[PDB]
This record gives sequence, structure tokens and C-alpha cells, in this order.
Amino acid sequence: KLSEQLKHCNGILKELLSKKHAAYAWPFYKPVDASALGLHDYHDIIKHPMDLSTVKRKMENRDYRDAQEFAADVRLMFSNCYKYNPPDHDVVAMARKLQDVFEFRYAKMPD
Ligand SMILES: CNC(=O)c1cc(C(=O)NC2CC2)n(Cc2ccccc2)n1
Repeated sequence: KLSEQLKHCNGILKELLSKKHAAYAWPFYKPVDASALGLHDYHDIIKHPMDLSTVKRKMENRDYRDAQEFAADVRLMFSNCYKYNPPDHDVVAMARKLQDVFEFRYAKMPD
């Protein structure tokens, strides 16, 4: 079950990183460089940064023991975006679209 469910998670992760979703996935590829972007309040508002490169490293290192732990990091990434940004910002529209991809495929988890 656990290996099988984590392979489903790895499949989802590969899809989120694939060219298919690149138009709206790209802000989530790497850690937010707050200083580079002039977001000098980012790390005061976001206590637990998360991004797909960190999720990929954790998957590669067999850090995730189950699908629930993987999903918590993916949703933390989206939640950080919804917490920090005005809700009408382009990056929030991009987060909503990538979260739709994630949630619909995560829901197809093998039992
Ligand atoms: C996960 N990334 C973020 O939460 C984030 C927040 C921001 C940003 O500049 N937000 C403004 C309101 C202060 N940016 C830069 C960006 C990405 C896409 C399109 C335009 C700007 N990425």
C-alpha cells in the first residue's frame, strides 16, 4: 500500500514538474528567493517555506513515509502562496490552477 501510494505521489510530482503545467507551475519550481524579489516580509509571514524542488529532494531521499506526509508539503506550498499574496495576484491564480491538478489526481490515490 505505502510504496504503491508513494509511487502515485511520485507520479503526481512528475506531472506538476512536467511541460504540460509549466505556464502556471513555474513559480513553485524552486524556493521563493524573497531577497531577489524584494519580498523583505516573506520570512516574517511564512514560517515554513515549501516548493516542488524541496518535495522532489524529500521524495528522492525517501523522507516521506506515506502519501499524507507528501500531500501536507504540497498543500503547505499552496497555503503559503494564499497566506502571503493578495487573493487577486497572478501567482494566486497560478497556485489555484496547479492545486486543481494536484487535488483531482491525489483523489485518484490507489486504496
Ligand atoms: C510561490 N511564490 C510566491 O508566493 C510569490 C509571491 C510573489 C510576489 O511578487 N508577490 C507580490 C505581492 C507581493 N512572487 C513573484 C511573482 C510570481 C509570479 C508572478 C508575478 C510575481 N512569487
